[PDB]
Amino acid sequence: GFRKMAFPSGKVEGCMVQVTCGTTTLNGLWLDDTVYCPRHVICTAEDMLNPNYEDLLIRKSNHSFLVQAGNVQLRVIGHSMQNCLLRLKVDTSNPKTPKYKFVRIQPGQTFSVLACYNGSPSGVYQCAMRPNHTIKGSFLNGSCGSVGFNIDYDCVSFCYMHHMELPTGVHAGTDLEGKFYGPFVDRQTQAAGTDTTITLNVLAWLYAAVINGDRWFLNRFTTTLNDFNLVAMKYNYEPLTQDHVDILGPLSAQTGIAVLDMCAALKELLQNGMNGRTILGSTILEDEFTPFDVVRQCSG
Amino acid sequence: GFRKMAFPSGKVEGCMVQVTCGTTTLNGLWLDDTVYCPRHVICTAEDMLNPNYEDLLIRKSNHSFLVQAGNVQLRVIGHSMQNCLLRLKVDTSNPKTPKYKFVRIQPGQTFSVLACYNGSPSGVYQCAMRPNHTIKGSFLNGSCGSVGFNIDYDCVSFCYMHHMELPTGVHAGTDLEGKFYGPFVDRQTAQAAGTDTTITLNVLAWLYAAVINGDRWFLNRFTTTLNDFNLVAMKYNYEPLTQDHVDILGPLSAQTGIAVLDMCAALKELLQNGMNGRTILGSTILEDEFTPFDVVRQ
Ligand SMILES: *[C@](O)(C(=O)NCc1ccccc1)[C@H](C[C@@H]1CCNC1=O)NC(=O)[C@H](CC(C)C)NC(=O)OCc1ccccc1
Ligand SMILES: [Cl-]
Ligand SMILES: [Cl-]
Repeated sequence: GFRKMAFPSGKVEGCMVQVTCGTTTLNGLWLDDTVYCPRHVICTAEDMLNPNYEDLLIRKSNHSFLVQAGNVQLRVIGHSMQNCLLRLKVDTSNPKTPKYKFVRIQPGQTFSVLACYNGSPSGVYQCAMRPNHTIKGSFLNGSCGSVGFNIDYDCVSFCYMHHMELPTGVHAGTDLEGKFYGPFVDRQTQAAGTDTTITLNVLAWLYAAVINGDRWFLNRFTTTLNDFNLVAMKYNYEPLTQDHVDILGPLSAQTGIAVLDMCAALKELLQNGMNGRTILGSTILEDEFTPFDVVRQCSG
Repeated sequence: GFRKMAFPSGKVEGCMVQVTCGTTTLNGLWLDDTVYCPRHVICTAEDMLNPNYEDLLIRKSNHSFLVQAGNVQLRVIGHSMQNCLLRLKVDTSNPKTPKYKFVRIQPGQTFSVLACYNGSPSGVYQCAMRPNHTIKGSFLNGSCGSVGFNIDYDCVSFCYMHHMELPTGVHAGTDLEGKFYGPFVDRQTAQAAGTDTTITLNVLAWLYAAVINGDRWFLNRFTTTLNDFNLVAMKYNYEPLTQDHVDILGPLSAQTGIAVLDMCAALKELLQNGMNGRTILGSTILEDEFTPFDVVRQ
């Protein structure tokens, strides 16, 4: 059937460390001879509301930072700031460093999160970047510096590092260049925009239904992308982009259903409703399975 | 902030290997100097409808089994069969072998699945052992020999090895002693499970979760006795709750200040009146694959 499934976490487990300033410990990512972690490890409680990160970092030295892999200290030999991350140079290249890249994902894309506490991995789950640049994650005190990732063959694409929980319970963080997703800032003040449904992934869900023989919702009509997007917005669905259309290409080819023809099917569902009928066993449309997920779980 | 979470899979990934016999390739589990895998790797399509496994295995040699750890061949130096599993002895010990044990899990309990293809880990997800001894997994051709596990500290407790997809799309397999969960058999036939039931203890745990994450519209001012709850539960194909189960829910009851039987009263109401279209923790339906431990652990 269809499960939310994460990528195997071993290659990322091999990169997790803890970074401590004073009594403040969060997680870091050790790749070759660099450790990446959220810059607010250098904050005290009283700096959190409006920290002056440049001045806080001037007061630090290499020997202010305790970096550990397990209980083994990793000596810090340089430190600098890159946007909202610290880059700590260490004197040991991580022998478990996988093939990796740093990627900045788009809203709607999914990734696996390895939730870690004190450098120790606790659990792994899949989540989607919401259109408002938050994730609906599962993060407790001590989770900061946990990362999100995807795996392509042997290569780990790191896409997320965790920094904060917003008042509504959703989560915000950065890419591995330290740039936040969305408008958020790493100070202890912030509201996410109203969220919307990830149209790309609903379309993927419809394609998945068709692949599995559930196709009552197809119709004989089509739409333009503009007409679809104008309707979608009235129902709090995200507008489709050209990238979304391209990403649906494989599923469209697999089923023979043009992307804009599936858009016409979805438009009719939005305007008329499900009327009690179901799709893949549910009255509600799923929006956190990507086209990649559908193809992986339908075809392998 | 509450998701289905799997255990980190690294300690298990380091044990996964590919096993080939004849034209059949599936996964095995390499612990110390032993590789475990489904015995139907020795079957030919014809054998499959009524395989006399002892007779088919005595006709194999050590050299019939090709075991590969990545790019490296492991030489098989012996083999035995234990229920529905083969135990292949190899000439190399796995240095990545974690501390581990073999456990037979009980219906209602959860575990993580590491789905593997050609000895290569592909995905990880959480599963419950259903009351009818199936699991609702995500398994394709090539997934046989994938394993399910839990982690306690740094000890991996292996509880599942994958063998079968039933016509209904659910899945069936064995423990790591090779004994099937459920009435299933490793012959190539269409098999049906007994009727399934809902795991009441897990639904209650998940309702306590919803109350910890702020959601509590389904609560009510009423209570019930344990037996009256079980009468209604059984009518709706829910498992009855034992006093042991009530005891297990204590900490969640303490944390939230909601007595277990008060939560039972809320569930009874949900069973009899439905959700009115509302949702709990985002779900339109009552989730039953979170245990009390799973909820507390997160
Ligand atoms: C499992 O044997 C496997 O993955 N084998 C490797 C392999 C390689 C290439 C092609 C096929 C298989 C397999 C796992 C199944 C397949 C699809 N999803 C799964 O989870 N298990 C089986 O094929 C069972 C083997 C028996 C001997 C245990 N057979 C099975 O599931 O049959 C179900 C069935 C349904 C209707 C009618 C007859 C049989
Ligand atoms: Cl049969
Ligand atoms: Cl009733």
